[PDB]
Amino acid sequence: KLKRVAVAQLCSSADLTKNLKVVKELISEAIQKKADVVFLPEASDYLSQNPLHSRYLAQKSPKFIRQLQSSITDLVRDNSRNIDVSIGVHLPPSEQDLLEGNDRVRNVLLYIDHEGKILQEYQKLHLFDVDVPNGPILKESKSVQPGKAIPDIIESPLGKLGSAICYDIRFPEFSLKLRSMGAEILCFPSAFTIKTGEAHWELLGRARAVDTQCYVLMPGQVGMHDLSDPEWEKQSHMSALEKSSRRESWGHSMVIDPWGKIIAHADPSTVGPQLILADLDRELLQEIRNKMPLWNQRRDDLFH
Amino acid sequence: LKRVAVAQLCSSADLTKNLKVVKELISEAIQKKADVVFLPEASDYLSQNPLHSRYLAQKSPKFIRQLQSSITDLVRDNSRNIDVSIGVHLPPSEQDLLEGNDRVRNVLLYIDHEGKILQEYQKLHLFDVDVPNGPILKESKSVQPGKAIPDIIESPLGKLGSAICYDIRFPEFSLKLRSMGAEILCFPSAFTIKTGEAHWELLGRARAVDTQCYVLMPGQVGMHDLSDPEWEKQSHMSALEKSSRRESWGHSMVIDPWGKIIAHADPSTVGPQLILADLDRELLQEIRNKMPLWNQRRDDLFH
Ligand SMILES: C[As](C)(=O)[O-]
Ligand SMILES: C[As](C)(=O)[O-]
Ligand SMILES: C[As](C)(=O)[O-]
Ligand SMILES: C[As](C)(=O)[O-]
Repeated sequence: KLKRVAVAQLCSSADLTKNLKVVKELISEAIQKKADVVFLPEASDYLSQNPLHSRYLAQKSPKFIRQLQSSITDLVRDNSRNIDVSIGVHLPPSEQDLLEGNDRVRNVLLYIDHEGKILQEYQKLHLFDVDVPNGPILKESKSVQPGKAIPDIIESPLGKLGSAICYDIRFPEFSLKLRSMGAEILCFPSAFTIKTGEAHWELLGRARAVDTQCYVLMPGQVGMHDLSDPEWEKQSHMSALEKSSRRESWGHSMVIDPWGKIIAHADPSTVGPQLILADLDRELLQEIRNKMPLWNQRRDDLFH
Repeated sequence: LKRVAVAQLCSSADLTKNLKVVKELISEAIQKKADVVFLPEASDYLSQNPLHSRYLAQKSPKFIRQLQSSITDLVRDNSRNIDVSIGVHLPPSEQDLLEGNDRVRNVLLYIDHEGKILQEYQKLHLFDVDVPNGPILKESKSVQPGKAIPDIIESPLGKLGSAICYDIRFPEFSLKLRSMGAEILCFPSAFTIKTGEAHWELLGRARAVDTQCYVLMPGQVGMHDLSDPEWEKQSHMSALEKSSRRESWGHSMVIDPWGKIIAHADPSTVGPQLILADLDRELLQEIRNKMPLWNQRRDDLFH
């Protein structure tokens, strides 16, 4: 009656090859621990130094993904056991995007099944354009093009999955829509800031969980990112002065039940890659919804 | 800076005794130089059952009229203005009865320093819930749901959006109030212990962070005695059918637009208390400027 989920925490560099190794190891560990699906953070392929760097690295992501698809099938074959993978990546703009003068990268959550088949590419809807309190001005929209579609509910081994990315968590109407469409589980793969993480990360996960009566999965980037890329730095004629980076992610990856209880949480004693596991209870989810029938009580006559 | 008072109390079924407590809290709020005081849901009474509620609701109009007079009296005596936000009940109207709607109204009144009712908000989302490890409650057995989104009130503290208790759980409502211009939201409540321990703080902070508004949370607290000998005699009730015990969560608080609890009820004081907060419009504006959520919504897809 229980379904096992794995949630991964990691620290993306600008080196896709090294990031892939980490990703493959975590998927391998997830199959070992008999997780039905493994969830990895936003930007698990790479993080970049600036908007031009991002577009450069996005050109390498199709290869990363093809290699990942192969790694999944290899791992499924060798372990005699299925697993599905949800993972944040970037993708280059399409020909039509370019025709329309849009050369920004797509911030994409991939769902890949045990056969290495891509079932969904969810393009991030709400982009992180924020002045961080006691921190930098961040404008995701300079590097990333916003999505134009609400992601379909995924029939995963765990149950009905609603997909979202990072900043998406802050717009409750999105999570409300996902539940309305039939979601039982929401995910928010993220590269979340320290300053906003300390304040809101746990609050937002728990809020979305209780709002929607869904399990909430929170795969987060952690630690100080090594964004070094000597070959690109050479190509773009960058001075050592412009080379430096101190980008840092909140981590605190967790799983939350439909009542807002944290049932799994990352170990704070490491800033390296780690996996957390949780057993999801459909009976508990159904009980909670029965006892407090929020979706039978909404005022559609006034809102929406 | 503008000063708000948030009241925590414990309603009995005695409207006369409840009114005395309400008047004392409003008086105390004026002494402390609060410009508006916010009192919980059901500050006029709490009832044993649907039939008791209908009986007590008939007494509510007198309670409200006496409160209106009491507000102008306190303001005059103290030589200082205050506005009052307070949860009460109203009996069904003549038209309600003719239309077969014999249910009481759960209403949040906004009463200004002149004792004028500026708004009568009727609760939109009614508490029909099987409480985990608690009782099975069905508010809609005695209460009729509201028909309107309440207008933003230009209060002395700023733009106020109003809501009642369970309303807090439906984020679209708070989102709409912010879209209408809210700077401050209130959720006067009689909140259960089991859901309170779980969600009270979480939901308040969430709505504040969701909307970049100050959030005010006036709550009922402690064990209620809803005994009413006069009613119990009139309805010829046996002692075995009596349901006079209720418990409320309390933990009344004020929350800033960043989710920080800036005022909170003292857990050591039993019974009626008041918490004060100085609200900062510039902090609110700064938060909204730095994270421009309302310039970033996807109405093309969700609205
Ligand atoms: C990840 As692809 C290049 O098959 O859209
Ligand atoms: C917009 As990003 C997750 O590549 O910093
Ligand atoms: C239990 As009631 C309708 O007085 O809040
Ligand atoms: C049963 As009742 C809504 O009068 O507390």
